[PDB]
Amino acid sequence: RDFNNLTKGLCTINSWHIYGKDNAVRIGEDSDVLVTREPYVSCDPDECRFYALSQGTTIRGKHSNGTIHDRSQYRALISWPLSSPPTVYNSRVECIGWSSTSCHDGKTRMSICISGPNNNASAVIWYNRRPVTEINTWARNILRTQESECVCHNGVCPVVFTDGSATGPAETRIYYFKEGKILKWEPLAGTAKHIEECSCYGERAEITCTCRDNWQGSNRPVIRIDPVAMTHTSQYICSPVLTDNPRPNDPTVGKCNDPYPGNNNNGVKGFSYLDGVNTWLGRTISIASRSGYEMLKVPNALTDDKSKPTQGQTIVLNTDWSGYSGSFMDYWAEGECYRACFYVELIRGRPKEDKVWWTSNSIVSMCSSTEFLGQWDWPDGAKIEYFL
Amino acid sequence: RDFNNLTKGLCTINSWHIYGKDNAVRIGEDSDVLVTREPYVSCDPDECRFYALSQGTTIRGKHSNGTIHDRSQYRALISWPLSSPPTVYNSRVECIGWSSTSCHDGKTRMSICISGPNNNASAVIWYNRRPVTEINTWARNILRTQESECVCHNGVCPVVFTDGSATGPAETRIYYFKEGKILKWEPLAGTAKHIEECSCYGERAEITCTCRDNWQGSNRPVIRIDPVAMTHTSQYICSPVLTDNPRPNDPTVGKCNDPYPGNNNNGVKGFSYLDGVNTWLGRTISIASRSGYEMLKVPNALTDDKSKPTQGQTIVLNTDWSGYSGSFMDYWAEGECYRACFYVELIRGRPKEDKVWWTSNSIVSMCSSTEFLGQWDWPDGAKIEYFL
Amino acid sequence: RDFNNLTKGLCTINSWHIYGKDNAVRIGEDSDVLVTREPYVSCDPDECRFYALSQGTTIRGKHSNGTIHDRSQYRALISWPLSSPPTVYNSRVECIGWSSTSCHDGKTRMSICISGPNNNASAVIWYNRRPVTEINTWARNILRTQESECVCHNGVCPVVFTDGSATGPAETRIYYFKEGKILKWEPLAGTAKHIEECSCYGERAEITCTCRDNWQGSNRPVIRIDPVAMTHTSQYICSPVLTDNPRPNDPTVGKCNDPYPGNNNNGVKGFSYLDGVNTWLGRTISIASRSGYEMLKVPNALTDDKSKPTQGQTIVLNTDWSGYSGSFMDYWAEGECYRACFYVELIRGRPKEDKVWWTSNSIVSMCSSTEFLGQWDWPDGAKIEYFL
Amino acid sequence: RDFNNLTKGLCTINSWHIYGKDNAVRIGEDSDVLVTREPYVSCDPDECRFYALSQGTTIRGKHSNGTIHDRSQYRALISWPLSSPPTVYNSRVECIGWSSTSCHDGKTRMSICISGPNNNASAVIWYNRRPVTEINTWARNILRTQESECVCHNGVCPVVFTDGSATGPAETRIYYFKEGKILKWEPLAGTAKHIEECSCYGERAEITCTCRDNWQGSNRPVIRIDPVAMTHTSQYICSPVLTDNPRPNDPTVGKCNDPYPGNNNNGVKGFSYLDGVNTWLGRTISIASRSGYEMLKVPNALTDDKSKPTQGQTIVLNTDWSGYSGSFMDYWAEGECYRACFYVELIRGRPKEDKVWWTSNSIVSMCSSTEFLGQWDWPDGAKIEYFL
Ligand SMILES: *[C@@H]1O[C@H](CO)[C@@H](O[C@@H]2O[C@H](CO)[C@@H](O[C@@H]3O[C@H](CO)[C@@H](O)[C@H](O[C@H]4O[C@H](CO)[C@@H](O)[C@H](O)[C@@H]4O[C@H]4O[C@H](CO)[C@@H](O)[C@H](O)[C@@H]4O[C@H]4O[C@H](CO)[C@@H](O)[C@H](O)[C@@H]4O)[C@@H]3O)[C@H](O)[C@H]2NC(C)=O)[C@H](O)[C@H]1NC(C)=O
Ligand SMILES: *[C@@H]1O[C@H](CO)[C@@H](O[C@@H]2O[C@H](CO)[C@@H](O[C@@H]3O[C@H](CO)[C@@H](O)[C@H](O[C@H]4O[C@H](CO)[C@@H](O)[C@H](O)[C@@H]4O[C@H]4O[C@H](CO)[C@@H](O)[C@H](O)[C@@H]4O[C@H]4O[C@H](CO)[C@@H](O)[C@H](O)[C@@H]4O)[C@@H]3O)[C@H](O)[C@H]2NC(C)=O)[C@H](O)[C@H]1NC(C)=O
Ligand SMILES: *[C@@H]1O[C@H](CO)[C@@H](O[C@@H]2O[C@H](CO)[C@@H](O[C@@H]3O[C@H](CO)[C@@H](O)[C@H](O[C@H]4O[C@H](CO)[C@@H](O)[C@H](O)[C@@H]4O[C@H]4O[C@H](CO)[C@@H](O)[C@H](O)[C@@H]4O[C@H]4O[C@H](CO)[C@@H](O)[C@H](O)[C@@H]4O)[C@@H]3O)[C@H](O)[C@H]2NC(C)=O)[C@H](O)[C@H]1NC(C)=O
Ligand SMILES: *[C@@H]1O[C@H](CO)[C@@H](O[C@@H]2O[C@H](CO)[C@@H](O[C@@H]3O[C@H](CO)[C@@H](O)[C@H](O[C@H]4O[C@H](CO)[C@@H](O)[C@H](O)[C@@H]4O[C@H]4O[C@H](CO)[C@@H](O)[C@H](O)[C@@H]4O[C@H]4O[C@H](CO)[C@@H](O)[C@H](O)[C@@H]4O)[C@@H]3O)[C@H](O)[C@H]2NC(C)=O)[C@H](O)[C@H]1NC(C)=O
Ligand SMILES: CC(=O)N[C@H]1[C@H]([C@H](O)[C@H](O)CO)OC(C(=O)O)=C[C@@H]1NC(=N)N
Ligand SMILES: CC(=O)N[C@H]1[C@H]([C@H](O)[C@H](O)CO)OC(C(=O)O)=C[C@@H]1NC(=N)N
Ligand SMILES: CC(=O)N[C@H]1[C@H]([C@H](O)[C@H](O)CO)OC(C(=O)O)=C[C@@H]1NC(=N)N
Ligand SMILES: CC(=O)N[C@H]1[C@H]([C@H](O)[C@H](O)CO)OC(C(=O)O)=C[C@@H]1NC(=N)N
Ligand SMILES: *[C@@H]1O[C@H](CO)[C@@H](O)[C@H](O)[C@H]1NC(C)=O
Ligand SMILES: *[C@@H]1O[C@H](CO)[C@@H](O)[C@H](O)[C@H]1NC(C)=O
Ligand SMILES: *[C@@H]1O[C@H](CO)[C@@H](O)[C@H](O)[C@H]1NC(C)=O
Ligand SMILES: *[C@@H]1O[C@H](CO)[C@@H](O)[C@H](O)[C@H]1NC(C)=O
Ligand SMILES: *[C@@H]1O[C@H](CO)[C@@H](O)[C@H](O)[C@H]1NC(C)=O
Ligand SMILES: *[C@@H]1O[C@H](CO)[C@@H](O)[C@H](O)[C@H]1NC(C)=O
Ligand SMILES: *[C@@H]1O[C@H](CO)[C@@H](O)[C@H](O)[C@H]1NC(C)=O
Ligand SMILES: *[C@@H]1O[C@H](CO)[C@@H](O)[C@H](O)[C@H]1NC(C)=O
Ligand SMILES: [Ca+2]
Ligand SMILES: [Ca+2]
Ligand SMILES: [Ca+2]
Ligand SMILES: [Ca+2]
Repeated sequence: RDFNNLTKGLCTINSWHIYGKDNAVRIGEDSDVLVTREPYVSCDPDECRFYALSQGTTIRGKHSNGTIHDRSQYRALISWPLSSPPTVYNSRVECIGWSSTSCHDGKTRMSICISGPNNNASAVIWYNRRPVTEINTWARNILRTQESECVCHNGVCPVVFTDGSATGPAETRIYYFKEGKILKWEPLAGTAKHIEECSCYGERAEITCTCRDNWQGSNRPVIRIDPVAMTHTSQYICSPVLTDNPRPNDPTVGKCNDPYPGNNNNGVKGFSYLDGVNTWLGRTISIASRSGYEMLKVPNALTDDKSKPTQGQTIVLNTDWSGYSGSFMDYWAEGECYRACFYVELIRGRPKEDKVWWTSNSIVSMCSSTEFLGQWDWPDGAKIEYFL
Repeated sequence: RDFNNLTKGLCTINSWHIYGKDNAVRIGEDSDVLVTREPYVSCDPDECRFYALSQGTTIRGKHSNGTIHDRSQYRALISWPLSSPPTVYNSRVECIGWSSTSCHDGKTRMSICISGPNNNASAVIWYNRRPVTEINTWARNILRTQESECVCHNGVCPVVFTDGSATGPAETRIYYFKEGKILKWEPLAGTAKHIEECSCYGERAEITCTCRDNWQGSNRPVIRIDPVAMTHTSQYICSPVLTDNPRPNDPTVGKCNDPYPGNNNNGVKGFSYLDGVNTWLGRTISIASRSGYEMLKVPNALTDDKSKPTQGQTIVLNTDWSGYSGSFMDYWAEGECYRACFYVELIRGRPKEDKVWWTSNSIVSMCSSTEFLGQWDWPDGAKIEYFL
Repeated sequence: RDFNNLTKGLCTINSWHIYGKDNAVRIGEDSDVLVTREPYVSCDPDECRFYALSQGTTIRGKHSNGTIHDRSQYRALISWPLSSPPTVYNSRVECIGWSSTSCHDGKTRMSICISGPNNNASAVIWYNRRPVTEINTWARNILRTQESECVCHNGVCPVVFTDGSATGPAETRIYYFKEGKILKWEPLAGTAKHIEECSCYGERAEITCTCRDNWQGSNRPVIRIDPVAMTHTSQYICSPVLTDNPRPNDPTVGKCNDPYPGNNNNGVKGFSYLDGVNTWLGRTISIASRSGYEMLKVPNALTDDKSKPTQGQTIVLNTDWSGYSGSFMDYWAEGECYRACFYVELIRGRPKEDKVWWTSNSIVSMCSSTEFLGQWDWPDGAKIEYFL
Repeated sequence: RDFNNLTKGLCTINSWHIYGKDNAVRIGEDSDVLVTREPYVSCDPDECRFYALSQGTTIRGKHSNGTIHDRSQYRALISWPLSSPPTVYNSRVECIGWSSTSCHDGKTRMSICISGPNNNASAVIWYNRRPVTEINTWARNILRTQESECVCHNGVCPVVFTDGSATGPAETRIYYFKEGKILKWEPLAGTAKHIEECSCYGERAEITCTCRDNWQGSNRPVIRIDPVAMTHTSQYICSPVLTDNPRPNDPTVGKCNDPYPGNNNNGVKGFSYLDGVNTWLGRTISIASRSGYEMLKVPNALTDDKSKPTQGQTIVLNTDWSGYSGSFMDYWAEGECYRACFYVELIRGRPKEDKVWWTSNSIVSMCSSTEFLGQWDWPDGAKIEYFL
């Protein structure tokens, strides 16, 4: 109908309830399930779907060998029904590429896929399932984007791109699209030193993204965007509760405008909901690998450099593999407020489980509840020995 | 369009005709069929679908090993087209959980799934395919529900929940939902001592549920609900024709307000249509196991403590496995009256057929006819030896 | 919209062109294709679909063993997209049964399935995908019907049923349904001695059915129905070109009101288009088995007891297996006349190819052309050796 | 709604971006993917789909043996969702045949399939998924058509057919269809000596087709059609940049009205966009086999007999297999101009890779961009050794 506007604030998050789980690897042991990674969830006004970057082969197929690799001509952004596994027969291809983002503006959906060699990549913006705009690499070093949904307000959908070094200063740009066309783009501003894979959500006409500083920060950079004025700023989450991975152990005081040192040249896509005392951070339990997953309520984490957890919820036990995580919300649900949601990618295979030659994942997603619900852990559930 | 109202009475049931049969296990021997249990049937104004609790694996898949277990993070309520098998590719996930119920109110469908650890479970109510309300465990002992469809009248859909001991007194509540929100809830009232897995239907603005007394009764408890006043009462079916399983042999006189003794701490979900002389009871033929299935016309079974069968129909021969059974009706069919229907779960595998390591089922469903139709038996049809 | 009326006459048939072919057995050698038999084609106002009686198992599945049998609790009438194979995932179940018919009346579709033991079978009439009417066996000896589409005119859809002996006089009835309800039924009238599996079509407010006299005729009985007056009559096709199978060799003069002797207690479902000089008969090439298939133009075959072919078209070579054949037309196609069509069931497996333990089929269908098109043969295409 | 009219001109082509890729062979190694060849892409006003000629078997199925053959009764024109593989379960059959074309006129789609023996073939024209017109062979020697989409203007859709010798003069006709009926047909006019498999596109009320001279030309014939006047003419592309295969090496000067000699009795379907200086030609890199694929900007290639490349883009490396290629455009996309697109068939198996007994393909498609995007190569991606 008309363009969606971010007119509501976030609901109070007292706990998280189970939303969707596909059990892809369990089912894929004996079904035609596509090998994937970098999944996410995104909603249309009438349906919410699972999304991911396919590797162009099934798990049981011989071409699954070598799927640990990130970029190839055989990947594609695919979407499929909520909680179903990504199968060959029920998956819909959005575009061809090894990095992506996608969001509905209220009228129709925009999907962006980046493909190419490392030094000659390009993004093609699709709108209403047709290619509309193309952007060539500007720093000639792996043009990349969010790997989770973008957000729109009155037709304008900002998207964060990064091109250049992953272990040094790079060139990040914020593009403001409307109906697939570029209205404007800015270079990154603020105090963030490195930006990659931003996880965004919107409320009260403002868009907040929690990204990944791959170069030096263990605390996460944040970009706040004003989609009306088409401007932005960046900083780091102040809290000592560090959320990247790998990372040092938590200190007693954090850093607001500088990366917290400890781990270099590595990280993981993550997210957070920054809403005053209604603030929740997600993170792997392990400080060394993508293992376990928990949510921690850290009041004023964004601005308080000494803030520590007041409540928490374990999503995946530390004995189980996790991976990327990002944010999404059903902006078309009924209600007085936006219910915060998130997904966790559960990676199986290489590099950790090297008895198999593939790398894939399943998905688990939760949304917030105003009740204080009991918790359960949500592992992938596949027994790797069954694949030998 | 508008909320459905239970304005009709039941059609005269002179016999039962075949409605749907999926042959899931036969087909699943060489197809990507999901392992399930606790199935049921539910109608929307334009289509009737099969429902069940998936185990998150196919029958032929290696993860089918251990599917005898009731609760895990890999189960989900799924629905699929009438008489098709529950396949990986044609199944739609309604919600994540190991216990459920679901019903259409005329405008849209409400689905409820309960998940969690035994002592920290929670129910999340979905309406129009979006989560709306959440309820945390109140007795911290396996919060559970119907495992068959609920029923609505002018927007109000009562649902019976039980939390607490399965072998002792528990806390049963009747929740009255409207558009996924809680209007009110009551503690169980009346003479029923234990309630579990209620099978409900509605007619002339009243909802009747035939449940399971797992603790001590071999006769079934009944809950009658008034969805307008939002009140209820309970008692037991008076008839000496006992319908739980396992159970003692039929006596000459039954009990109206007390459980009929004989078997303790066990049972099976079942149902009945209580309509004066137009009363039919369903039951396993075997008094010891979930074997065989028959329908018996027992006039005034609800109030006559000496009532015995006047007519009958064998659905499944005693040499064949049966299982859960419940009620449903197409409230949107044309006609002067509601045609009574029911389904029978046909369990294959463990614990009875222990040569295989899995437990699954197929479904058979019948609806009433005013004609006196000839009978046939409807077994699962799978030869277990084919799975070794 | 409104009920369809048979207001047109048949187009001139100068030859036949290929309409649909599913190659089910070829594809089913390595795909989840259901085992079937007794297929047919039927159109809705917006789509034409393939129909058949499933055996409730795939061809490669172990339960395919024994599918030569006609009646069991595992059969169901299924429909699927034109020219696709009947797969587990794309097939829609219309009803449960081992004998059927189905037709669209312009508003919605009626499907009838008969199930039961030989001496206690029953038909349940579905309309708009809901059961509406049920009919119990009247002669207690395999209640059976058309096995191809029925035809409607202004809401009235006659259907021919037969109950009783297949090798002696039986009780045939013509039921006139409207919206799934019985308006009236008649006992068979005219000179036909035995009727089974009628293949019907309609034109200019009259319905013609070419059936099978299993008892003694090698010439086919014909039933002409007036759907307005709801009356009918029957006779045999006069032509010496015999069309049942098995059958004696063609004589020089046929029989109009008596069965032509030669073969007893056997036959095959077939059809014909009887339209004065625009008359075409279909038949197996072999007089001994269901092998080969050809169409022969035999002017005035219905009334001329000496009529012989004036033109012909080979559909399946005598070295290839054929089987049942029946008529259907797209009554909703644009145009001044109804284009005659037909399908041929291509049976593979038992009893002829006994190296395999199953029996299944694929389908080929053609429609008429006013051009004189070149001919090609259309075999099943599967190599049985590939299934050992 | 209404018939589409070719009112726009072509967008400026500065480079090509990736549009769709199905990775059919990679996925088909362990999925129910149909064996195909002769693919193409065609758009409806609301969706663009992949099309191809099925061989009626899956790649892994035993019937894939011998699929190198061109014509059989088991082929069919099938369509499926963009970038998905052609699977047994998601493919839609358009018609039965071993040669085809198809296009949407704005209101509905016309599909044409030719089937038959070499000396008695026939084309049946389908419109709105119903057969409407039939044309019998005129030269009795493999009646054949485009093997890529046709184009319409105000309801009129010209289609080029060829019947007769492939190594000598043949009879080519241009049929002008409207709603599936023949308005008129012409014999080939102009200087082209042999025409086969025309690849067409339209702009500013004119339709241009780049075909294949199988008899003697290494330069391609071109047919320009005026769909309003229903007339046409033909010539050869003047440029010395030869685009058929096999072919001699490029000369310094080409031929405008004669075939350029060098290779006899062979070729490959190809295409070009002829638009003054905005002219791009596609061709295999290899002059000997269907290997590699590149696009070359050759200003005024159609009329300048000395024109040479000014820019280029490699699509498939010469070390990778290619095959047929053709044109298509989304005439229903928003915008001021028509964005040129094309597809490349990537043949795997026989005759080049003879370790397997089958022949199939996958598809890659690109559309033009006004940006100068970086290039990447797009191979099939399957490792043949995995099929042994
Ligand atoms: C029924 O359901 C309800 C709902 O779930 C259950 O109640 C919930 O129970 C939770 C578990 O106790 C409880 O969560 C905890 O809440 C406290 C705040 O009250 C929070 O501090 C906890 O978080 C710390 O502890 C966990 C381990 O338990 C750590 O993994 C987590 O990261 C937090 O500790 C780490 O970070 C802190 C901040 O920097 C450090 O101070 C601390 O030393 C520790 O640091 C180390 O570990 C880090 C991670 O490995 C590492 O990075 C760092 O470098 C150090 O090495 C936790 O969230 C819920 O609040 C509670 N919910 C409610 C409503 O009550 C109930 O029990 C269930 N019933 C039953 C029977 O189970
Ligand atoms: C063509 O089709 C028609 C339609 O189906 C056929 O006619 C039908 O035929 C049915 C079979 O005879 C007939 O059903 C029977 O009807 C009588 C009432 O008239 C009913 O009592 C029968 O039910 C008892 O018998 C069956 C065994 O046959 C038991 O399984 C059942 O539970 C009933 O008996 C048990 O419960 C009773 C009540 O307490 C006890 O009195 C009795 O002793 C017995 O108890 C033991 O068994 C129990 C179960 O194991 C156990 O719990 C208990 O503790 C004891 O150990 C049955 O329903 C239909 O009424 C009839 N329909 C019509 C319209 O006529 C026709 O025959 C078909 N034609 C052909 C050739 O087959
Ligand atoms: C390009 O395409 C066109 C279009 O197809 C081709 O032209 C067509 O060619 C057809 C083949 O010649 C031709 O069909 C024939 O037409 C004649 C009438 O003109 C018709 O009689 C033929 O039918 C008899 O013959 C076939 C065997 O060829 C039999 O199978 C068939 O049943 C008919 O014969 C049997 O029945 C008769 C009637 O009772 C008996 O008189 C006769 O003896 C025979 O009886 C025995 O066989 C029976 C079946 O086994 C058995 O029951 C009985 O008891 C006896 O044992 C046939 O239809 C088309 O008419 C013609 N079409 C046109 C428009 O011209 C053209 O050739 C193609 N080009 C090339 C190069 O192939
Ligand atoms: C990042 O991305 C951009 C965009 O892709 C990259 O820039 C592009 O780079 C391309 C590669 O250099 C460049 O394409 C070339 O452009 C020139 C015109 O400037 C064009 O002539 C080239 O085409 C010839 O060369 C290729 C081999 O490289 C041949 O395969 C091709 O057919 C052309 O040569 C043949 O035909 C000519 C005409 O007849 C003959 O003169 C010539 O001798 C040769 O003939 C032989 O080969 C034929 C084919 O086998 C055979 O039939 C014949 O008989 C003879 O045997 C080519 O298209 C793009 O123009 C350029 N794009 C832009 C916007 O700049 C950039 O490099 C990327 N960055 C990095 C680091 O890679
Ligand atoms: C464009 C690209 O390849 N992005 C990478 C990403 C990247 O390596 C880091 O952010 C550092 O630059 O890391 C990872 C990762 O698992 O850490 C997966 C992403 N894979 C894919 N998006 N395909
Ligand atoms: C919540 C739960 O696990 N319910 C159980 C149910 C339960 O054990 C009895 O009612 C006694 O409490 O029994 C059975 C059963 O087969 O008897 C299956 C149900 N399984 C599932 N709903 N998953
Ligand atoms: C109801 C029934 O079983 N009908 C039979 C039919 C029947 O045997 C003859 O007409 C003689 O009565 O023959 C055959 C047959 O192949 O000849 C298949 C049918 N199979 C099925 N409809 N399932
Ligand atoms: C009708 C027909 O069979 N056309 C052939 C085509 C033909 O051989 C040449 O154009 C010369 O006539 O060549 C080829 C080919 O790969 O070269 C495939 C086509 N295959 C199919 N369309 N099925
Ligand atoms: C969003 O706001 C604009 C005006 O700012 C309005 O045109 C549009 O309709 C609004 N969207 C919705 C969904 O109401
Ligand atoms: C996978 O590929 C590697 C590298 O090509 C090879 O060594 C290994 O054996 C392969 N594993 C399997 C299961 O094919
Ligand atoms: C149900 O009853 C209410 C009034 O009690 C009415 O608003 C509603 O439309 C009725 N439902 C239907 C389907 O007529
Ligand atoms: C199933 O699992 C059990 C317990 O882990 C094991 O003993 C058994 O061998 C397994 N059966 C199969 C067929 O894998
Ligand atoms: C069929 O005829 C009846 C009147 O005899 C009419 O009501 C109906 O609309 C007609 N059907 C169509 C499709 O026109
Ligand atoms: C099929 O079943 C028969 C009879 O039960 C048996 O003899 C035969 O061996 C079976 N064939 C196969 C392939 O299982
Ligand atoms: C195409 O042109 C004709 C008149 O020449 C017009 O009737 C038709 O509507 C036009 N098509 C569109 C899509 O506007
Ligand atoms: C394929 O068929 C040929 C010819 O019939 C035969 O020689 C060859 O062995 C077959 N190949 C396979 C893999 O079946
Ligand atoms: Ca980092
Ligand atoms: Ca009990
Ligand atoms: Ca006969
Ligand atoms: Ca050539």
